Amino acid sequence: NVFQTRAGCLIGAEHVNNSYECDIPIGAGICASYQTSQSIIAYTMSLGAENSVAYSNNSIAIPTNFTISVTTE
Amino acid sequence: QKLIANQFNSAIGKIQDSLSSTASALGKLQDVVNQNAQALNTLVKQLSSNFGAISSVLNDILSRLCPPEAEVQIDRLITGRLQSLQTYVTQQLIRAAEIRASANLAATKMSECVLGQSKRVDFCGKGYHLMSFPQSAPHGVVFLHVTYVPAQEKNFTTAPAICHDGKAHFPREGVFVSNGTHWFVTQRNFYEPQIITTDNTFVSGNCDVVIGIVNNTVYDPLQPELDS
Amino acid sequence: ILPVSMTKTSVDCTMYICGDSTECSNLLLQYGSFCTQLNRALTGIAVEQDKNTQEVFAQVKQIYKTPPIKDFGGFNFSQILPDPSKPSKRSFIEDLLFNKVTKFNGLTVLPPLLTDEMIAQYTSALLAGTITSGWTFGAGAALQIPFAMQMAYRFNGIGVTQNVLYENQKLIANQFNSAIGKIQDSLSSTASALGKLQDVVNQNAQALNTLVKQLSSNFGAISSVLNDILSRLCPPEAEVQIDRLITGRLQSLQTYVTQQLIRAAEIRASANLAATKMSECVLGQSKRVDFCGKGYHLMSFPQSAPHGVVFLH
Amino acid sequence: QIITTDNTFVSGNCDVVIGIVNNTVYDPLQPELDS
Repeated sequence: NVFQTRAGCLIGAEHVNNSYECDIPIGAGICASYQTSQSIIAYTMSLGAENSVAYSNNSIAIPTNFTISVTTE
Repeated sequence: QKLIANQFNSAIGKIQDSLSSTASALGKLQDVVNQNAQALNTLVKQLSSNFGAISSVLNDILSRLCPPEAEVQIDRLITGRLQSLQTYVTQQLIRAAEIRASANLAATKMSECVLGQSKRVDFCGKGYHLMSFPQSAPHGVVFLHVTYVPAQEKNFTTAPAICHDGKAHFPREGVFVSNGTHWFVTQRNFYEPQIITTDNTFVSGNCDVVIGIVNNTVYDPLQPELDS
Repeated sequence: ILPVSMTKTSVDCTMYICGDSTECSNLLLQYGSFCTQLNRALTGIAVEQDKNTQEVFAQVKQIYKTPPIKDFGGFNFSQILPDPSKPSKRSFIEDLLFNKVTKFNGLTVLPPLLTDEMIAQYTSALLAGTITSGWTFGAGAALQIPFAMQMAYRFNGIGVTQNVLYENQKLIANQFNSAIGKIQDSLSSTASALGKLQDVVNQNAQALNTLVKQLSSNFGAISSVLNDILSRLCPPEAEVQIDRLITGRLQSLQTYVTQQLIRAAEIRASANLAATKMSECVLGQSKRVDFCGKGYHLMSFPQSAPHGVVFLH
Repeated sequence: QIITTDNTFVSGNCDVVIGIVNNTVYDPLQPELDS
């Protein structure tokens, strides 16, 4: 029910150890979202899925197929 | 060509579905409408303010009072309404500079993405740019950026150069790759393996210098034609 | 070196203009929605500084990390990759950049949305993608490629035939390693290099210090201390004196918010440039002459700095 | 590199180009075929 963020004291938001994309920003890496029983949860935001590229001095990856993507700007 | 046409036609279908389902997708244009509307509503609501006069309504001052006092009351409304306008016009000049910076970008995306094909990474959408189509929108433009995305990776062993008869061979365009036992040269952005030859490679120097050079035969298409 | 964001501020214009005086607050209401539109403008600036930062650093969809074995063909990225020795894993060069760059009146500073550690995880991801996969992680999936073969692609991109790399690879690696060494000497010795970021710190500090000092000004009232007017005078005259302080303090805020809106447009122009250098110089190989440093451009590495980004072109 | 039929292309003749120079161009097929 109470959570000291670096942005200030946050009250009524449930602190969570899991991490998600930033739904509502709060500051200093904290975000909050309404989730399931429902509550406003608050969490340290995820920056993206973590990945290790399969690098070595003699391995290459080459695309065997493609997709045409139409994107709107 | 049939696969590429079907992927393009499918991707244009997803644009109609995205726009039809997702009215928030045009949020860049709707925010520009909302900011200019909120700026006018703020400018109008500031006529209801007293600014220290007896009334916000100028005809109260002009009906109730006479000039020796009325000019003291009106000069407070003039001071506040003129400050209300100078604030609006200043924020419209700054917002007009933001829209001009966006219109210069849109004019550059017209020239480079629509009238051309752009080598500039992520300028004309994510992936390697193929072409873009302009569509008009209220107070804006929409670009439908068609891009090639490389989509089904396979791992291969690779080499910078191939040793043949002491000479080091490098690919003219593409890379050397192996399926595990045989060596091929392929273009970089799509796996299309070809036999390594004196035609699709060039020599420079010998096997001493290159780090990680690998031994494989390089086929010479003149040889079986000339000797047999 | 490029500015990307600036110190986010929130100003309680009721506490700036009046502060605890309910007599002044009831006069300030007669000026209408000036106080909400000042807060709206500073909030638009503040939310934009998080967008400016997101547009520059969040160009990578997945947080790439480098392999445990650093077999990059002789190129030594250790000064620009994350340092495990540190509590927050900035690179060695990012720590040089973070060392070179250095109230009650309703004025406050809001924190950035991304911590300096999250900015460093993005420069780590951009750099680990760039080293392990070339431009490919910008176009789609990151495709591994050996770094000597990636640099041979970078050489073909400048019209230098790729054998010129592989036949000089130890020389090219030693020149790159030496050039990264000269960056550490430059950033250790010469603080004036970061002046473009330090000026963004100085301008925003000077603007708040000027806004504070303008509370001491009388603007033609009998005193600038609002409790002098309310203790010495009575409402028929005190309101005439307080309207001079309200007018001057409200004009002092409109001056600050106007120059912050103009300064935010200058920072956004720099953040859109930095986001374009991230896409074209880091995620790609720009042909654009002098866009990614003076020379035929091979590749660029992003490093974070306070309120900015630093490209090693 | 040696000037060859592999690293050069023909167009037209000696009359048109301002500043053209006489030099032998090696054809790699010729000695290979004559061997």
